[PDB]
Amino acid sequence: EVQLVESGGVVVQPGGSLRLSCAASGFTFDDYGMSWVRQAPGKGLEWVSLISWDGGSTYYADSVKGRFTISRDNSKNSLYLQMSSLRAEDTALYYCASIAAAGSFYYYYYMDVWGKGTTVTVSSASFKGPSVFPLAPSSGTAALGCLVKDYFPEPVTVSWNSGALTSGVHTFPAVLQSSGLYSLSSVVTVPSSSLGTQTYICNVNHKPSNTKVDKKVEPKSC
Amino acid sequence: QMTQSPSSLSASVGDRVTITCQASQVISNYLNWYQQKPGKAPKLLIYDTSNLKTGVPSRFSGSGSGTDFTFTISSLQPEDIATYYCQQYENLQFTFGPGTKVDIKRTVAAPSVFIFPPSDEQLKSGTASVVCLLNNFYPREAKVQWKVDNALQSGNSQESVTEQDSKDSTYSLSSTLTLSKADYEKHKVYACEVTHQGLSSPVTKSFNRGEC
Repeated sequence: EVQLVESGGVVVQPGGSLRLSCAASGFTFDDYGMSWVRQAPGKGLEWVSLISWDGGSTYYADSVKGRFTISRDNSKNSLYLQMSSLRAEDTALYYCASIAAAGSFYYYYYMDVWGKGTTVTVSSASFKGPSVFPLAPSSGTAALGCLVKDYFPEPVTVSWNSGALTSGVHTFPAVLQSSGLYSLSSVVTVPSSSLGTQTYICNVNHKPSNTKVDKKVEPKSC
Repeated sequence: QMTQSPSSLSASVGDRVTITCQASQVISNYLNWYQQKPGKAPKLLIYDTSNLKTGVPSRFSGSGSGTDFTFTISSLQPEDIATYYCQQYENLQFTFGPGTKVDIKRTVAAPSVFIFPPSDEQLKSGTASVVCLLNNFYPREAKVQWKVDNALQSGNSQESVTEQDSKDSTYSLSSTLTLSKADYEKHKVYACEVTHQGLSSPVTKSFNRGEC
């Protein structure tokens, strides 16, 4: 199978440097130019760099020129992106893509093969496991949940009742707070009749801090 | 300065969808179109204005020349919910357009609204988070206004929204208002007011600090 595989995306401090890799398999790598394209959280696709088949020509978007260097090693079927002077706005999913050439004299281009991406997080935050606070059901249909607050970096996972409760669950995208820490909510709607009887436990896992928490959520003790 | 029109649209399964692009220069290399689904990598659908990539369904097509290009889905299918991007190669740069998000049109559903006070366990640590949930609504457009003793709060909340539900085609939204414990304890009435086209009047959920 034709494939591209990106790696190297990690947390990196502002002002820092990081090198991404893209491994090619299943095609003659040196017949193709290559591109890097990135996507900041919640934003559109942004092309950032390209390189010709032998590395003899390179080009950059104005957003990264002078800070990023694209290179390749055809003997290793590898494409690289060296980033430097990193900024918060470089935080993104980075994709590599092959440049197909066609038409007269092979001058015409499209990006046909894409990898799955690698994630770069530019931040000076250090690791922190979440605090898991109840969204208690109020005193038909009730809502309850867990507030998974103040963790770094992404991601967290949330299940309910060890995966036995899936209907009516909504786990929201995290938000990045101005502290540099993430917060996420997970909610479920259940029958009000069940609040006296049925146990509700959110199971939170934050692998980057080695933190597993089980949080039971009930009506408030008044 | 590429453009795409509209920025978002809603259509029913079986509807014709038309999305337009304006290139930033008279095109001199290929104008291509990509599909990106939530949480997945972009996929090339159409290259060189109108050519279907091998294996792409017949319902996708494209046309245009000069600066003006159109991408069409003849009959929208559930699997076509995605963001679509045009792409040019001009001035030695690839540029992607701003994208057009397509979702499923369904009947209007007003949100069910819930407010959650900060927990006593959180307040012990010096911060208060107040959460407002807007559950299972359509269309996507909704406004949350936080008020504290009748003061409109701005700059001190964040929200996020789920992807469109695969079965009922609704959205849900969570907003969090954050303040210090000290500020929280200086005020009584915490209120979330929700505006949505399915509601006759905005719905307000509120609590008084300290009450059961």
